[PDB]
Amino acid sequence: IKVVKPSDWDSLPDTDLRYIYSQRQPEKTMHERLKGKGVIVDMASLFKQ
Amino acid sequence: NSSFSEVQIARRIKEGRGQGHGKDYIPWLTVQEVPSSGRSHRIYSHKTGRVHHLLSDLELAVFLSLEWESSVLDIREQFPLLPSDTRQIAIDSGIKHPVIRGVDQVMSTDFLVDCKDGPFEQFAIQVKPAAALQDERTLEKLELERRYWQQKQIPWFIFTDKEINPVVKENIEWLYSVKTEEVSAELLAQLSPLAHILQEKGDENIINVCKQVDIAYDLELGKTLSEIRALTANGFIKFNIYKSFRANKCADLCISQVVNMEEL
Ligand SMILES: [Mg+2]
Repeated sequence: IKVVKPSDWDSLPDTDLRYIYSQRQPEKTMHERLKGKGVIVDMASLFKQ
Repeated sequence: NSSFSEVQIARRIKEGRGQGHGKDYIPWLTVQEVPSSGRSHRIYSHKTGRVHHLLSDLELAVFLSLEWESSVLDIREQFPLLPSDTRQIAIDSGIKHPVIRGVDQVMSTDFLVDCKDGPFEQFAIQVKPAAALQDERTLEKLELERRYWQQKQIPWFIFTDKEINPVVKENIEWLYSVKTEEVSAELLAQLSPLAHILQEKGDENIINVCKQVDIAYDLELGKTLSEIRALTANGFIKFNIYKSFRANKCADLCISQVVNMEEL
């Protein structure tokens, strides 16, 4: 019921973007991480090849 | 500004923003709500028959890419998410719901897309600069949005500048390098004659044809291309954006037959 602060994002669900951010490889971008998970996709992936 | 007051919100809900399909749809946000940090675009769509409201160059890139796909049936930009639902999601997720000056704001998804067939019959897209994904508040709002569509069982994705095809990017650079030219009734009147020429010269290169058209009708140097460029930027003409425009053949251009509702 309490607004989760960034310091506690590592306790959130696996698919929660906040949790993903907390466990990311800091030398890489969030963009790279989300694209790897299929959250970010390019137009091609959404339509018939 | 992009923030709304309680009366502004209620008023927009009354005019039915966010409701309707195809030609009847009205976006929640308009180019009037464009952030001072970006550029807006008003573009005609052959698929919906509407003039769409895009609030950034990135949204323009996604729109042009969607309008190019043959399977896309409808494109509903700036689609509002039901406040009662986002209100509950924020509470359940431990996220402060978007608010400006004490007024809870209506969240919106950049594009809600309907397709005739193919992999996804319906999907939603939120457009973000890649750098924005490092921002904690941006991520909180994206999580609210993610949960919203997950609840609706509709696929949702994030699109950034990094997902824009390289050729699409160069085409947008050329087409929109400068302020989009206003379409006069005289320019709009060129769609019909241009459509006929492009039709017969279907197998020829578009740039060559434009120049040969200037020579033929003894027009000013680069006149025809400038007209095609303006009509294309405004959406009345669409082309194979995945190929450099200069490399498109005339048959690659699709020209819409439109009536200037000024008279009738
Ligand atoms: Mg956006």
